[PDB]
Amino acid sequence: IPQAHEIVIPSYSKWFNLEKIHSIEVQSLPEFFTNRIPSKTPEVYMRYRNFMVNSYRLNPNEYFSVTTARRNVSGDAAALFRLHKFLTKWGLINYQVDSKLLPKNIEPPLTSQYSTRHDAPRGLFPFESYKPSVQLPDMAKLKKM
Amino acid sequence: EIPQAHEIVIPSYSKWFNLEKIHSIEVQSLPEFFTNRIPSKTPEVYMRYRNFMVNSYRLNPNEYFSVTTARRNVSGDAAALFRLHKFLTKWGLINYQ
Amino acid sequence: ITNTTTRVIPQVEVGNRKHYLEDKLKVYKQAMNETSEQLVPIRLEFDQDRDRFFLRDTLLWNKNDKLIKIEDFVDDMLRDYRFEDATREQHIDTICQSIQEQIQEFQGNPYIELNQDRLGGDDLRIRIKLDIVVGQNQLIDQFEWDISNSDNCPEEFAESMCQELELPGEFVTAIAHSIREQVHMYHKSLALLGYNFDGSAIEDDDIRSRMLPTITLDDVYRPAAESKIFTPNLLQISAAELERLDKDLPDIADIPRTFRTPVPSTLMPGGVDVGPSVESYELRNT
Amino acid sequence: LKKVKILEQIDENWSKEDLQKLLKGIQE
Amino acid sequence: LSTNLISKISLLRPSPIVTEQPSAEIREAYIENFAKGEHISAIVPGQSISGTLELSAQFRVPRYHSKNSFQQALQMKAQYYRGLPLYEKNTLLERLKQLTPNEIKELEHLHDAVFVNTGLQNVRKVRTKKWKKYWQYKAGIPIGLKRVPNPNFLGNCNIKDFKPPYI
Amino acid sequence: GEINTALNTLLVTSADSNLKISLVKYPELLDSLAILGMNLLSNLSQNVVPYHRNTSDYYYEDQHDKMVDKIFEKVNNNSPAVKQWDLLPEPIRFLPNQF
Repeated sequence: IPQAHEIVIPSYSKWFNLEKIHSIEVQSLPEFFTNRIPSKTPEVYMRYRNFMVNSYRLNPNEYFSVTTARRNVSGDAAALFRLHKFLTKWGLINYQVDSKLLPKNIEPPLTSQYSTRHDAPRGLFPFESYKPSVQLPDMAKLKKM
Repeated sequence: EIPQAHEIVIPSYSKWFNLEKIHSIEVQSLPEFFTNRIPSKTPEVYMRYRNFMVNSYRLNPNEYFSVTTARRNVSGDAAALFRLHKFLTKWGLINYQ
Repeated sequence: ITNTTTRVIPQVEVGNRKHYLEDKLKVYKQAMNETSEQLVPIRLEFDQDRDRFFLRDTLLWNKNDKLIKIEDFVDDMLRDYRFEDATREQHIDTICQSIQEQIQEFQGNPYIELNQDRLGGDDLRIRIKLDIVVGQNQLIDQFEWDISNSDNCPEEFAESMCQELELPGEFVTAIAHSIREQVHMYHKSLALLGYNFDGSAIEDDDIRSRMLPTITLDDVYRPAAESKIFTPNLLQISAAELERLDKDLPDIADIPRTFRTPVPSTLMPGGVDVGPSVESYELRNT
Repeated sequence: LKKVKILEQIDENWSKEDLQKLLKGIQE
Repeated sequence: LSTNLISKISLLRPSPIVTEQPSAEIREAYIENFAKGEHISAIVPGQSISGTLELSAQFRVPRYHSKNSFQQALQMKAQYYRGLPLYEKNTLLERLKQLTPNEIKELEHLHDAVFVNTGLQNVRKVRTKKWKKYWQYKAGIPIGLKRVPNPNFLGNCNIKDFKPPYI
Repeated sequence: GEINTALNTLLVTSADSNLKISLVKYPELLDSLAILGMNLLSNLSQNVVPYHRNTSDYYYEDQHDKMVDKIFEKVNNNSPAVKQWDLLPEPIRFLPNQF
């Protein structure tokens, strides 16, 4: 009945359940599961997961940022950043976004393919005389005689 | 990509300096990036800082690439960045011309 | 120049500074006894009154670093700011004593790092506000930051934010310095009131009102009018506002801004373009 | 005759076409 | 000269983008007095690019609820335009006849998270297009590619190419 | 070559008795001489040949995700230690060859 779109998950992340917590996430992100902090519960972690992934899936060619997250979900920013890195490593979010549209560092560009000359000191190279003769010697007189 | 718009000269004893490669003199001169004691000083961090400083000098070689701009543009403590910048300018390679 | 009358020239300097000669034994004596780092946020503010320089630069510094003499680093910094050689009646000693005081007050990451480390930390989420001016742009943004977690990396979050906003790079080293500043000025106010950092029992009135309440199931989405504060705004300001900003127990209510005097650098965003040019000219005219 | 078979130096880093282009380039 | 030899003879031998202070005399007078430690009359910012990243004076969190559609629900116990594709009239209406006001607060924030992500993506693209022209301008390249030259000029080195003796 | 042409240009100047080599103006030349003489004494008693080795001569040319990268070696097919070294080697005694 409702509209549907196309989503592409890589093959090694098929284990992801939108309504269940996987065993990978309890050994990757152990801060939500100590059952001692009341602000990091295993039921409020699903409210982060189903707000990151289920908002990225509505338009998969837009890079899901992290400033779009902590504007809304009102959690700790470092926990949302770690969860945003965890969901990007397994390719759940930010997968069908085209490369070169991903955010890149503002840095001076690469000077790797530059040609450099060298200041060599005075006595490094020897004095060279006797220009070598590239031309082959001719033996016409020897074979003529 | 930016085309080469300047003449670049490093001294002959700095022939070993090659990007994307870490020479033995860089290990024996700055050992704190290669003894795995602090997780914020890895050789990837060292390669990032060194490539940043060398790429940033070679855009305008007539300018003295100060320590303070390198400190203001990459995130790290001032002591290690100062030591890496003084090691780099010790071997030519930056502020040579 | 080598083609000369055979003198001995020891260490022809680049610019006006002698080359830094290392020790190479204290470097190995320090790099092998290298347990922790303990970065220190350092703030430098000076005015035209009571001082002559302005020098609004902010930097991190390793507290466990015993290699670099601090007066040598300050003397290198003043030469990098193109101060002329009368730079001792506008003392390097004043800046050196300010930096010497600011690393002595740094009590370190407390028992959240020293004695115990609960994996995941505590509920101590603080309201970080920042206000950064670079060139004619002003970044104003607030968020929440768990001060009770040891594996919270400020630099890895600052690079993440400047990745999304495409910020030049002064914001990379200003956001992380602001995090390191405000987290330390909350940790110091906690440690001076005897907090006993393992059992929480916060028990105060100025703090426990700055701390944020526990996120419930319902409060996992913030209200819409409350959302418009927690969003990064990069405002543009003109010359009048830029001139207005040019003049105007730790106090956790006075959160300072990060204006910086520009370094005399050609390429880098955030610095004035004085000095040697991009083109290589000399202009001998007739 | 005892001819020098120069194109039998085809060790895996180089190849016969590489040696041929090398000789033709040095002659060029 | 014979064509049996002519084919073999050549065979055997083949032979408004920056925001600095554009006056190049106030920047120098600023540093000439800055080394003394004095302010000046005019202002000088650091160099940058133009453009403002202005959020929250832009796309807001939408208002899908009424003025009392939550407290009354509390009493009764209850292709793309910007980032979302335009739905048909009949298909979306039965979809919004399915949902509950426990999920309206979810839907508002989901659509705001789409809007802010698109409004950051396009500005990020424009910002990369500006920085790629900043770095070319600050390095002597013009765009999009009696003077006396210094030794750090492209082609005016002092280290002349020494030739080998066989050449 | 950079070592030998430095050594010869030091030997000509130091024996000249008109050109002074003062270490007040530069005290790190002597440390380079002494560390070079240390490292040449080291590989002479062990008969190691420097300056023309067939080794690569280059070192390692190339968080909360290190456990994720550990199990990434599990669900794709579906902590390094510290180092210790010194600046200078053994004086030449306390070597197994030297008794």
